[PDB]
Amino acid sequence: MEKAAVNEDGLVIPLIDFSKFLEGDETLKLETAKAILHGFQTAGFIYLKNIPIQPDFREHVFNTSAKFFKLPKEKKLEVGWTTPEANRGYSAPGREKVTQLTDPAEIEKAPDIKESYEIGREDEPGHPNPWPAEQDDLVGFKSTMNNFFDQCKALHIEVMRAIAVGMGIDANYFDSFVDVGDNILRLLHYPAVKSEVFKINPGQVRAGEHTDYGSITLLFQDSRGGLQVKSPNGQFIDATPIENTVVVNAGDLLARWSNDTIKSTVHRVVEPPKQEDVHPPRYSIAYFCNPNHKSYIEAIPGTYAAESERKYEGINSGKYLVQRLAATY
Ligand SMILES: O=C(O)CCC(=O)C(=O)O
Ligand code: NI
Repeated sequence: MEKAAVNEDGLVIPLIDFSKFLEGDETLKLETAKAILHGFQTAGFIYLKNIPIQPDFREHVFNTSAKFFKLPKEKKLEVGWTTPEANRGYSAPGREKVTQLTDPAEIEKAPDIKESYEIGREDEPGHPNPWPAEQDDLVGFKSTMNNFFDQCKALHIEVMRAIAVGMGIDANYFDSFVDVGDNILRLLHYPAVKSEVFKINPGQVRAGEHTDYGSITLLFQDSRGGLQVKSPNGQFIDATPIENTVVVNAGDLLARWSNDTIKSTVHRVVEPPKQEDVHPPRYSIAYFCNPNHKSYIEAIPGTYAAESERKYEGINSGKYLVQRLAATY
C-alpha cells in the first residue's frame, strides 16, 4: 500500500492503485477492494491513482472546460438552466438583490465564488443538455464532454464492483442498480480572487460545506488546492492535490444504502493553502454518480446481521434525489 494521501486528526484518506483492482489476480484484487472499502467506511474519501482515464485526455477535458468558462457571461447564460428543475447547463450562484422593499430581516447578506456547467446523459426525454455553439475554441466541446461522461460512467461501475468485492458479495451486485447512468458531470470554475477578499470577509469560501447527495462522486482537481474534508474530530483537513489522481467520496444515498457502514463526509473548498496576492483560477470536475431513478434503495445485504439492525426505511432513488435537489433549486 501507498502512503496515505491524508493522515491528520484521525482522518486517514488512503492512496490506492486502482489498476491493482482492475488487473490483479483474485487475491490482489480482493486486497485492493478491501482497502477501497475501508477508506469509504472510515474517511468516506479515497484517492485513486492509475485509473483507466488517460492523463493527456484529462488535461484536454480541463482545457476544454476553461475555454467554455472564458466565454462572455451573456454567451454562458445562453446555455443556462431551461427551468429550475432542469439540473442541466450553466449556473452561477447569485446573492439576492437589495431593493427599497428589502426589510432589515432580509439584510443578512456570501455565495460560493464559483460557476458551473452540468451535463447529464444524452438519452433522457424531457432533460436535454444545452450545448454551446460549436465555434472557434468550442469546436469539439460536445464530443469531448460526452466522451469524458462515458469514461466516468465506466469508472463508476468499477468503483461499485470494488465495493461489492470488498463487502464479500457478488462482484456485479450494483450493475443493475446503476446501469442507466443517471449521473451528472459538473464542470467547475472558481475565478481568480484576491486573498484580501478572505481577510475582509469572514467565512467567505469557494464552495460551502456540504455532503454530496448521491452514491459516489468522482472528483478531478487541478493543482491549486483548497479542498478540505472534515475529520472525525470536527476539523477541516486539506485534501492536497496529487498529480494524476481522482478523489472519490461517498454520498448520502450510499451512506443510507450501506446502512451507515459507509460514510458521507462533510467537505468544502476554501482559499488555497498558498500565500499569494491573487489566487489564480481553480478548475475541478465532479462526476456525481447515482443509482437508476427507478431503483428502490434498501440496506445492502451484509450491512445488517438482522432485521432490527436496519436503520432506514426503503426509498426510491429518483424521488430522494429530486427531494434533495428541489430544496437546492
Ligand atoms: O471543487 C471541488 O473540489 C469540490 C466540489 C464539490 O464538492 C461539489 O461540487 O460537490
Ligand atoms: Ni461535494
